Amino acid sequence: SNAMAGNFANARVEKLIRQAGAQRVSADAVDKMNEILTDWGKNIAKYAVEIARHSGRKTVKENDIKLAAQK
Amino acid sequence: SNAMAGNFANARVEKLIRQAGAQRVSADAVDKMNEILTDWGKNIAKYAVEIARHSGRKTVKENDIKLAAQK
Amino acid sequence: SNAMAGNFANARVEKLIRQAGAQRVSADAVDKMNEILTDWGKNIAKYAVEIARHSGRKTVKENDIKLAAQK
Amino acid sequence: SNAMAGNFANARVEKLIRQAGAQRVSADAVDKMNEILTDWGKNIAKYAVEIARHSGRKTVKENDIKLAAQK
Amino acid sequence: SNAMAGNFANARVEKLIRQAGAQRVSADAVDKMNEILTDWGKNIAKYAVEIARHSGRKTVKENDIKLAAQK
Amino acid sequence: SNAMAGNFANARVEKLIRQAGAQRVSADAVDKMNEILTDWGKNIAKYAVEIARHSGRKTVKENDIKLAAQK
Amino acid sequence: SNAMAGNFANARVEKLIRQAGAQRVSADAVDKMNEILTDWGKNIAKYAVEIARHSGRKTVKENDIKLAAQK
Amino acid sequence: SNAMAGNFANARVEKLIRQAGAQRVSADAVDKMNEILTDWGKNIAKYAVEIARHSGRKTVKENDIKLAAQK
Amino acid sequence: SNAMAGNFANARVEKLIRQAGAQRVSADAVDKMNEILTDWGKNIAKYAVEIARHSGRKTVKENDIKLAAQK
Amino acid sequence: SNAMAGNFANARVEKLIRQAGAQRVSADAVDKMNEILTDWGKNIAKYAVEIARHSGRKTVKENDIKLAAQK
Amino acid sequence: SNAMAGNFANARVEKLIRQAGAQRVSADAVDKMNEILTDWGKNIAKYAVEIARHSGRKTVKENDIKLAAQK
Amino acid sequence: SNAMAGNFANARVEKLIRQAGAQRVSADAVDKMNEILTDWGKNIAKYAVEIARHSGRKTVKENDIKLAAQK
DNA sequence: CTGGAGAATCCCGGTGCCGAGGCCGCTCAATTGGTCGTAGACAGCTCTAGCACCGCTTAAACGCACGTACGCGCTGTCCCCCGCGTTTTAACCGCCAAGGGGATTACTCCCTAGTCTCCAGGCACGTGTCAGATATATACATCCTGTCTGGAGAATCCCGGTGCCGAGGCCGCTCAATTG
DNA sequence: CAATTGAGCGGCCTCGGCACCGGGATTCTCCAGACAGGATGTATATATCTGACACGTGCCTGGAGACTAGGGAGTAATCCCCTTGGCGGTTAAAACGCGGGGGACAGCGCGTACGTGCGTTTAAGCGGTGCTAGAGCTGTCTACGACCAATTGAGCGGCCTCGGCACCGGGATTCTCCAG
Repeated sequence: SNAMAGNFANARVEKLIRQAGAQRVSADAVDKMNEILTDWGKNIAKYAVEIARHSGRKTVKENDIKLAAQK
Repeated sequence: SNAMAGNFANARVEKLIRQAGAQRVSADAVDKMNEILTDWGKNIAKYAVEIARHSGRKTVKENDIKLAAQK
Repeated sequence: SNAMAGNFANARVEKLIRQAGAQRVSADAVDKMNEILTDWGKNIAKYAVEIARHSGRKTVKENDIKLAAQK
Repeated sequence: SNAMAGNFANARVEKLIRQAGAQRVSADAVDKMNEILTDWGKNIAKYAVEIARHSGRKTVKENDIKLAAQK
Repeated sequence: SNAMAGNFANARVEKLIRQAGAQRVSADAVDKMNEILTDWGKNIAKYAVEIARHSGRKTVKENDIKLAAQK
Repeated sequence: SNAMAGNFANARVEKLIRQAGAQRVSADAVDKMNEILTDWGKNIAKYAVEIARHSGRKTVKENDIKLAAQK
Repeated sequence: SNAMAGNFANARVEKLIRQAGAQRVSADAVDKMNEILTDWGKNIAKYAVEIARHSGRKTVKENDIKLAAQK
Repeated sequence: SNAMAGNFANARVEKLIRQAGAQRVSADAVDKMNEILTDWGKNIAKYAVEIARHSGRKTVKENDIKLAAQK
Repeated sequence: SNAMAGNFANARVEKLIRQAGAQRVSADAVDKMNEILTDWGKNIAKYAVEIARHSGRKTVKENDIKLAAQK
Repeated sequence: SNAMAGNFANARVEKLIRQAGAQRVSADAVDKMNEILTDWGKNIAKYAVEIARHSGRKTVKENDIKLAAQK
Repeated sequence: SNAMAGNFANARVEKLIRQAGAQRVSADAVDKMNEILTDWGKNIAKYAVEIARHSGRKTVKENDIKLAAQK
Repeated sequence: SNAMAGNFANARVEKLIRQAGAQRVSADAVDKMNEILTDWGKNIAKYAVEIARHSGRKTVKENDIKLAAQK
């Protein structure tokens, strides 16, 4: 569902909320968490791609992701 | 791989980095991004579960996720 | 002085710094500590008010302050 | 009340919670907020006193409070 | 009052300003806030309708509002 | 519905989207627009309350809302 | 020079400034204009890619560029 | 193609849209983006030339481009 | 009234609306016209001051106002 | 001076240019700004009078000025 | 150099970049940092001047700068 | 004064606030603005130094400052 | 077309800023001498644009069903009117503290020579990519009931005056601590 | 070491923080009722892993470019010392926001019905890959044009001072705009 807004599988975002200690989880909470992870992940990935390319490279590497998350 | 450290499918974290504009993506960058999403998602989910339970409820809902992300 | 920036009495912020072990205390240090306590207290109080209201209540209670400080 | 645990006047901690937007405030919430401000203020003041004395001075100044809060 | 300029109920725009922390609220401030919300909401809604129709649809959906607000 | 997340009446947010030119409007789009108006209105109202109080006043006035929207 | 900051050829950005009526053009003005075109073009292209993908397509088309420029 | 309407090389406008994240790019989208960059660049360059000449100079400099873009 | 929002005398803004052909003029229309003239005049004056200073001068002159209005 | 060309008091148009940041202001710049405000204000007022009369009214109101400025 | 674009002394902007940990610093990086500080400082100062004047004062004070930076 | 907290000359921070339009400027406002510029400049410079070193270089360059400010 | 009432009008008073004059000096313009950095002309390596070929991605076509619009239901709300007091604004004194001034300094900006180091080119290894199969964990019903939401009523305890001490803030004198 | 700066100790008197009663509305508790999350079971479209390919990265090498260090002259930042403009208390009295009470209107909801958006396939666009040729963008070197820096003169903007023009403000009146 809403594949542009939530990138990840719903069954995996639900597993994450239930391992955080949830006794029950609403389907709307799984969709909201999926959207919040996707928006935040997209911000880090966009900045890591600019760091890769400033470095002089086509390939995104572990160090570019690590530096972009620290911003 | 490393299912406690990276919760999401690697093929979906790779798709996110390539839609951010990546020309090529290292497997270590996919693993690092998966770990960074998992650690941040776990922090929000743990706090949303405490908001649900303070409210008086067993169920995590959309509003608890929304309030926990705003913290 | 500066009642929007420093909420607390200066004589009480000075007593706190002198019980921390200060041999002498500058008036600018009392004003800076008052401002730092006020800015941090305002952040916790604003979030505790959103927790009260999510809970369904007009009244801020001890548990809302306790949960907001743990954020 | 509890002058070692809450350093500030209760009427001033209550004013802070009501300017954060509180419609009503419990006396236990005023006491809990006073305790949380006091414990956090004491940690900063104790470290600022060690910075003053490392610097070679008896007087706590604005810059020592500012550096201790940034820790 | 002024139903083209302020779309929302005045009692609901006043409630929003008082939950933001207002001790008292002028009727002109309620009218100005209503106008500012209406002008900004109309800009987002007009652009979301063009996104719906570019997509090939008569119906405005959640994703069109979300994409129009991000512009 | 979701009265903390959407402050305004749904029938009034729907009227706004249909006067922007919408042929049809999804209930999720009405809820998303209500949330986006509420989050943006809350940011302006919180800053207008700080301008009122810096000015030396308990009352939020038209000029404080106007200055806060221009920020 | 500075291929991440200025995307276009300098000889083509210089031709544009001289057809605007310039009698002489500084090399720093050619570099500044190249950077300003690149930053603005990147903003439009990033938003057109999100419109393409909301539409359900991998391909950026003329209508997505046209709608993104009108934002 | 259409050298008065699109000033820049098509291969460079295509590279810009693909680094914005495009999976595929239509030739009409490359032509439309080239035209939109050219029309906007011409407006800034024409105004920067009037600023140069008001200043008393034949040469367009970095500061004239910077001031014209801020208009 | 509202001297920051309306800069000009109300009796002079009213004379302007009545010479435009108005049979009667509301006091709120005089206040709205005063605000609209003030906001637009402030935008031109701020840009004319930057043109004066780019030119190398402390004095705003007729040519700086004329160039700023043409922007 | 030139009361048909500049409607406003010169002392008030000068105050506006000096609050925009002017260190010094030429009398010709005050006259040019007065003329530019008068010509633009007359265009809005003439159109607001036609909106009032289309509406069926002799009185120019706040909403007619607001709609005429948005044209 | 470029005194409208970079307000501060270059020797002081260079000292700041070298205390941030720089082993070597390019003269173009000192000029770019000076410009970025100047543009951001000008935005805060312009808004603090509007807060001073809304308050009813000719003098910019510490509290106006503090409130303008928090915007 | 306070050379660790305010890096820039006070006469240059005062000139910036007076060109923003200030009729008068308090010495405490000059000190507060100097501190706010220094804290923000230090954050950008520290991150630009990490970008330089990730790139493989000892020298901070214009592009590293530009990328660090965009974070 | 008709009734009822906000509110723009026309009048009169008085006072506050607009406008005009005269005087003083900072500021903008012109003029000159050297220099930075532009325009012109020339060689060659580069990346642009243009066929030709292959297939991924697209735009229609149409057939189930998700979820919208129209209609009609109650009652939960907002908007309006009145009475009451608090908050704000305007007018007046008195003291910080910004302003404008002159003098001496520190630290800035520019020119220098010496060389560390960032860029460019040509190389060999690492590894991300593209295509193919396997099987697993995802998403979508379906049936059940656990949980959350309401609704109504005790009663807890926070809001709202109250009087009165407590202690926070201010001023002045002093010499200990900090700065240079 | 020397000589300020400004924090400490002191004495008076205000603001405002505290503790005490009363009134009451917000909160919690106890059932009833219906969403909607959970658990089971299926079909399948994903994610994962392989293996063969070659493009991209990292290495080592050389050359020039631009940063570092060192010196000098000039300057603008800083620091008193003085003047006074203006920020801030004090206050007295309208302005208008709060609070309580009524009443219709419009927002929410529940059902019904069919419109339309999503899904599955089809055929043909047309974008991607690949190679070739060449007209561009680039970099150099040359030299002179025009920009910047320093100066001098005068013009016009800034400051102050008058006085009177007109903007602002009631107050009584009736037009006219809003409702129905």
